[PDB]
Amino acid sequence: VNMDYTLTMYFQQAWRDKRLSYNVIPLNLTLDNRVADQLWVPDTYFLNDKKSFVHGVTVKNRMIRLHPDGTVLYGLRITTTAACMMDLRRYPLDEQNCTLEIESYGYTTDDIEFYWRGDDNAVTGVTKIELPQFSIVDYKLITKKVVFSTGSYPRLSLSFKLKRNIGYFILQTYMPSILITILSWVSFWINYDASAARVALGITTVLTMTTINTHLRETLPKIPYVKAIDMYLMGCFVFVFMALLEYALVNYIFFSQPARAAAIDRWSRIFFPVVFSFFNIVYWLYYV
Amino acid sequence: VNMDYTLTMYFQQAWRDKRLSYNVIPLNLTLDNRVADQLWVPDTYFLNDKKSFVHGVTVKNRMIRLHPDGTVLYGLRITTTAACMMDLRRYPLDEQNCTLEIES
Amino acid sequence: DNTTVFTRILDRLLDGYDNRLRPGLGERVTEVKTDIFVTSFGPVSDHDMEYTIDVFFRQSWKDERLKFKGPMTVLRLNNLMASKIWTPDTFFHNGKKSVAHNMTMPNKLLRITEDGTLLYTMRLTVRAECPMHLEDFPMDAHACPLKFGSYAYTRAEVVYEWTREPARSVVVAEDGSRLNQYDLLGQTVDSGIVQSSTGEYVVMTTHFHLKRKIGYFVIQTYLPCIMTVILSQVSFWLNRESVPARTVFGVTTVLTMTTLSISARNSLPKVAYATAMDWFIAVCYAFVFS
Amino acid sequence: TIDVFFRQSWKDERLKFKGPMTVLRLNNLMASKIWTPDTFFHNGKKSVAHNMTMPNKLLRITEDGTLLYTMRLTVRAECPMHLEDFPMDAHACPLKFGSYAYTRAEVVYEWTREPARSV
Amino acid sequence: GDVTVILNNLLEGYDNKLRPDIGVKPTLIHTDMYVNSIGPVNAINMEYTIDIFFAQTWYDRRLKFNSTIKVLRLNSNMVGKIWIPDTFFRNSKKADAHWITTPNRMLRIWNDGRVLYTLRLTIDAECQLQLHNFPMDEHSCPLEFSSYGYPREEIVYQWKRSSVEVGDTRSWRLYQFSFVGLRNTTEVVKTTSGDYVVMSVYFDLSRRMGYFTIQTY
Amino acid sequence: VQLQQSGAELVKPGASVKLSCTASGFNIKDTYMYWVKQRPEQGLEWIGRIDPANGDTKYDPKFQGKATITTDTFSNTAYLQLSSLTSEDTAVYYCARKGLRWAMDYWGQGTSVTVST
Amino acid sequence: NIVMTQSPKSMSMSVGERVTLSCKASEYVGTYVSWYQQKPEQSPKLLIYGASNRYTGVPDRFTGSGSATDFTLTIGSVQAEDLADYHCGQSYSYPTFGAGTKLELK
Ligand SMILES: *[C@@H]1O[C@H](CO)[C@@H](O[C@@H]2O[C@H](CO)[C@@H](O[C@@H]3O[C@H](CO[C@H]4O[C@H](CO[C@H]5O[C@H](CO)[C@@H](O)[C@H](O)[C@@H]5O[C@H]5O[C@H](CO)[C@@H](O)[C@H](O)[C@@H]5O)[C@@H](O)[C@H](O[C@H]5O[C@H](CO)[C@@H](O)[C@H](O)[C@@H]5O)[C@@H]4O)[C@@H](O)[C@H](O[C@H]4O[C@H](CO)[C@@H](O)[C@H](O)[C@@H]4O[C@H]4O[C@H](CO)[C@@H](O)[C@H](O)[C@@H]4O[C@H]4O[C@H](CO)[C@@H](O)[C@H](O)[C@@H]4O)[C@@H]3O)[C@H](O)[C@H]2NC(C)=O)[C@H](O)[C@H]1NC(C)=O
Ligand SMILES: *[C@@H]1O[C@H](CO)[C@@H](O[C@@H]2O[C@H](CO)[C@@H](O[C@@H]3O[C@H](CO)[C@@H](O)[C@H](O)[C@@H]3O)[C@H](O)[C@H]2NC(C)=O)[C@H](O)[C@H]1NC(C)=O
Ligand SMILES: *[C@@H]1O[C@H](CO)[C@@H](O[C@@H]2O[C@H](CO)[C@@H](O[C@@H]3O[C@H](CO)[C@@H](O)[C@H](O)[C@@H]3O)[C@H](O)[C@H]2NC(C)=O)[C@H](O)[C@H]1NC(C)=O
Ligand SMILES: *[C@@H]1O[C@H](CO)[C@@H](O[C@@H]2O[C@H](CO)[C@@H](O)[C@H](O)[C@H]2NC(C)=O)[C@H](O)[C@H]1NC(C)=O
Ligand SMILES: *[C@@H]1O[C@H](CO)[C@@H](O)[C@H](O)[C@H]1NC(C)=O
Ligand SMILES: *[C@@H]1O[C@H](CO)[C@@H](O)[C@H](O)[C@H]1NC(C)=O
Ligand SMILES: CC(C)c1cccc(C(C)C)c1O
Repeated sequence: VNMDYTLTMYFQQAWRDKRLSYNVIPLNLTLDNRVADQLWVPDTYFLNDKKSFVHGVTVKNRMIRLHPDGTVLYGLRITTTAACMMDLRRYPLDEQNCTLEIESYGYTTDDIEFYWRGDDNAVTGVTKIELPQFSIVDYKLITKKVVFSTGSYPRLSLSFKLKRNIGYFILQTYMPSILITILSWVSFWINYDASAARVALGITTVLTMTTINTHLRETLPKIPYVKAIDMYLMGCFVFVFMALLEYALVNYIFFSQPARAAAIDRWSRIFFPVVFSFFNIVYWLYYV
Repeated sequence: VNMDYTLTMYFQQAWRDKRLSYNVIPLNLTLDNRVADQLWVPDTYFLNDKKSFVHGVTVKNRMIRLHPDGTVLYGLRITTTAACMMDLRRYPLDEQNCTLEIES
Repeated sequence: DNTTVFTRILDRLLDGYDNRLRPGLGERVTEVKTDIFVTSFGPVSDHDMEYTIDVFFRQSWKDERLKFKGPMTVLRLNNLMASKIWTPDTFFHNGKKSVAHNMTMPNKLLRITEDGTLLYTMRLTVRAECPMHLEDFPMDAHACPLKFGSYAYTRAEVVYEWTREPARSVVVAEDGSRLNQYDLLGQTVDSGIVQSSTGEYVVMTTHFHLKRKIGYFVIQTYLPCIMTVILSQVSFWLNRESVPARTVFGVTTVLTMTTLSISARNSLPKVAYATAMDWFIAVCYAFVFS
Repeated sequence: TIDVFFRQSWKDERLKFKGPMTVLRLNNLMASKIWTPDTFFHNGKKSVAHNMTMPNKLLRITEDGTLLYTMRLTVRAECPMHLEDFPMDAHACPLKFGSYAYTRAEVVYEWTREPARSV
Repeated sequence: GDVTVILNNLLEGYDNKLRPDIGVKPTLIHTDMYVNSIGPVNAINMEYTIDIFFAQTWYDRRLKFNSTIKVLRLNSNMVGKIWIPDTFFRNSKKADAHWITTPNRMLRIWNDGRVLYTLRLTIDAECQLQLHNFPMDEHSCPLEFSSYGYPREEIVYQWKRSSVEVGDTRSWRLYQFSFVGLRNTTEVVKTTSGDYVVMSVYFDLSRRMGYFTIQTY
Repeated sequence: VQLQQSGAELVKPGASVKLSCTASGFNIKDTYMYWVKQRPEQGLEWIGRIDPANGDTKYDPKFQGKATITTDTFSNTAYLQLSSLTSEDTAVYYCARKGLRWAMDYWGQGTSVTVST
Repeated sequence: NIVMTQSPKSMSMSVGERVTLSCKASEYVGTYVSWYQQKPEQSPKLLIYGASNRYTGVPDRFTGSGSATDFTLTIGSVQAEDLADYHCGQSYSYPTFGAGTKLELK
């Protein structure tokens, strides 16, 4: 709906400041985090960030650590909602690619350089992440430069590949639709002289398919293209509408030629499930 | 759904501070609210409150008033969401009891 | 030792400096050149009649009190320097609730050229009003404005101008489309004067031209209504003795039309006039009832 | 969600005093001038340190240099739930805390009473 | 230049904790409002949104200065250095000032000590609606303000002739309602801490019977 | 405040000419400098513009490759050099600066070059 | 490129009457249109900058009016020293000018 994702991380930046060098004390110095206010820190920002904060309980969750040669380690605990524009044409059988863009706001490549410390092991905890609807397939670290009217700036990119889990959607939208289509087929076994019963079956199934999407459409935003799930629902509607049209056809030739009526009834009995099986095979082969 | 209620109130506390006593001027001195940051005020809180704030438009909605005998009057305009767990067995024909606890 | 040299340059700059006064206060109108780089053009909320936009808002002006001569020609300073000097008090006239980003640090840059020129850019998320006339919904198009200018300074003190050619001054990144049911056709700019009880003020305007995309409402509304009408018409090919069957047909299609109208009236805000979609649903209901 | 009085106590021999009182009961304002631990919750999401009408904190210094530091907090914390037995399921929701910057060689935590009686 | 020495002289020995004429006579404050927009009317929470420019004028003879300059025109930078009246809105559920890109505030000081202070505000104000006759229901929604800590003996507010000004009214966010008109009033309310001058603006809003027609009738 | 252009020119075809424009009363870095041309008894036609603070230049697609604009920020001058001028390049060449609302408020005096024998 | 069409090509106004000169643009030019006056043997002088702004020191009889694509220069009292061509130019994009409008006197 919001085309974004929230992530919590420990974000550590290390650099060297010869001004902060000391040769009397031989041990590393973990300082009270407030001293960060009195030190220079790089003006790192996230371009696709919409809302962020450093955690403040019980104090501001930040670490400042000096070493004798002057290297500063500076850590923040950041929760950020970053924007991730998703392509939902294959939803819910889709894979997304969500990025975090780490940039320097004021300092160009003449003032500051960015690199991943470890350069592949710089990001930990990706395999220990349990998303209820997604599975992380891959993550990538990128080091590049961007150019704006004000100069060229260093940038790091952290991207995740997200494959959606379809079990919830099997239980939410697909199985009700399959069951309603089979319920629609049930009418082919009622005798064609019974008009109220077959009309009730057909009308109920057609209208239930036409209205079942309201339950599911709320989660999605207002996109102008057909998703995979909409494709499945429209196929089920076509099948149910064709079952009702078969009933109308049999009822139109019933008082004049009941032989062809029973022939069409048996043909429908055998062939509606066959072509629905073919439709499902084609659908799940095109998308899975 | 949340088992709480929102309450907006003028909350005033009055005490006596001998250090802030005067006789030169016979007036009650209403001062700019900033001076509250330089006086001792009691550490009053509400135990059953979930989210609160003092209003701040156009300035912070609070009052400090001095009295020649030393009486400090200290008011705050506070909106607080306070928890109220409800027994809903007789709902919708029910009576609820909702409290605000004021502690030091 | 550049540390002490540059610290002395900065302390010389800020010594005797009064940030309460604009540059050229007694003898010159402060010229502020501005440009906007939109990094993303966020979603449009027709319910709130507002839109989001993410911008590098760039301003530039001359301040002779900050002339320096040293081993470099431009100081790329921290954001904390900006609070010590005078900056323009630009605000968005039609802006509702905008955010200046502070993560990890204030998203601001200040640059001072040796001749006293100042470049001051900030990263903002501007939420702005866009009054939409939804009479042709969902085939409507809008021009969402963004108006900014000074709050305290009339035109005799501070004027605003586009830093480049007006047609090249508001630039939208090619990747920055967070729109879902709209297309950004383009932008236009303009400059003018408003009048209030406190004087005459320069106002700078941008219009972003949006065209609503119809796919969601075809998939969700128009196709169900058309198929309900077709189902209503199927009833004419049934035997005249099937009175319960055709009664079911008629009443279920009429109720389905009512359901679809009720559910389609929620995609819109609660406007007080009828839209193209409303007229289409009304005509479909007329067909089913007929 | 959980609402807690979170109490910490440590020894700072720099703060020993001798006077007519054995304990100084100071407001939240004094705790800002001294060193306090940087305790955070590991599975916390977005917590609140209540400050109405004043910061709901309390500092107390005993003459031997022992500090008691109490705060009122509202913590939202992650509880990963396995819902296979829903709605007949049971969970153990965790609340993990510790120091943000000081490693085991610098700051250790302990329960003030017997562990079974400390929460 | 010379404005710097004027500003330095005005703020020397200046106590912003004391209102002008603190033990002599009440401070008289003239108020103006410009309504940029009367926002949505939420009928389930009994409130309406409104955006305004709020202007206050008074006299502070500590700020009097003799110069060739007739009026000093300043931004927010000095608002916190002089005495400012503690005006607040009595029926606001929540309200906020504007801070993008800087505090949307303006100060002006004339040589006779006259001070004009303006700021942009967005207010959610409670409006108790009597929803009998809905959807043909008309209401008067109030906006009430007064000083928080200075009673009538210390601060008095007064509307100018040209006090409350609305704009085009077509770009507003009133979908279900139409703006009829407005009036102003001034009263004295007695509270637990004294008697206070209370200013009110009443906005008349009549519900539009075009949405509920299509939706229900 | 003042713009002063070079004297009239008499340039045989095929050669390359260079006209100058000296500014007095302002620094050219604080504005854009435009070069316009005007054929006798016709309208104005914009040749190019330069931003002296950065050296960035723009030209009409008509005069790209024919003309080249540069600046001297010390002498406070702008230069328009017409390298490959044909015989049809006989006009008065004006030097202007960007003004209040992107208007050309101050103009030069006009260097009328001649291309003949 | 934005073409500025100025009209008419020639006007002959007797001393004292009102005159209106028109300029149109093919594309949008918001208010960045300028009106210049050119007497013979002289360089253009900025009369109107933007739409409807009298440039400092020009006679108060000249007025400008404009739109997104339609602009007019009006001389309310055509005096004798207006023996000058008049030019219209847009500055919304890279500047382009009109063809000119020679004002005569019968
Ligand atoms: C419980 O805890 C809560 C959390 O801590 C606490 O809330 C906090 O309260 C404090 C104090 O009440 C708030 O601090 C004040 O904030 C005022 C502005 O508030 C709005 O803006 C802040 C964000 O502020 C940034 O933006 C403004 C304007 O752009 C800047 O002026 C700020 O400095 C600050 O800029 C930094 O951050 C930016 C990113 O945001 C960066 O880009 C930038 O570069 C800077 O780094 C919002 O957070 C506020 O939202 C909250 O409050 C509203 C209230 O309605 C709520 O509705 C909302 O939900 C939020 O809760 C709000 O929107 C400041 O104006 C104010 O500072 C002035 O006053 C103090 C006191 O005198 C001075 O010390 C200070 O120096 C300032 O005075 C100078 O500036 C004014 C102009 O504003 C001048 O007129 C004045 O003369 C003076 O100038 C002099 O000094 C200048 C130096 O500053 C100098 O430059 C001049 O030249 C001159 O010499 C104060 O900081 C804090 O924001 C609250 N935070 C939150 C999260 O609520 C709550 O109160 C506690 N409760 C209790 C009961 O205790
Ligand atoms: C945006 O981020 C910046 C930097 O992360 C924040 O600036 C910091 O603000 C705090 C609190 O206002 C400053 O601490 C203060 O220090 C003074 C002494 O200088 C002390 O008197 C106060 O009690 C308080 O502790 C801190 O120095 C300052 N740091 C820097 C580098 O400017 C800013 O507050 C953030 N804005 C928001 C709205 O969060
Ligand atoms: C998710 O999306 C991002 C964004 O497209 C993907 O990152 C892209 O990764 C490729 C290969 O890793 C990069 O291409 C490489 O560029 C370097 C530049 O030096 C070149 O040397 C290589 O030969 C290769 O072409 C590409 O630049 C990068 N995209 C951006 C915008 O930087 C990412 O692979 C996607 N998937 C995952 C799992 O992250
Ligand atoms: C706003 O309030 C002012 C002051 O109360 C009103 O001003 C009066 O205007 C009428 C004109 O209708 C004059 O006859 C009175 O003499 C004015 N009173 C004063 C004290 O000057 C004004 O009418 C109000 N505006 C409204 C109600 O819309
Ligand atoms: C400081 O830290 C570094 C890296 O963590 C380590 O190699 C070094 O031994 C430490 N110094 C001391 C004195 O422990
Ligand atoms: C001062 O305040 C007290 C509060 O009870 C009141 O009784 C008294 O009259 C006030 N004095 C003056 C001079 O208003
Ligand atoms: C809502 C959408 C996915 C949908 C589902 C089923 C049938 C239809 C039409 C073709 C009646 C339809 O538009």
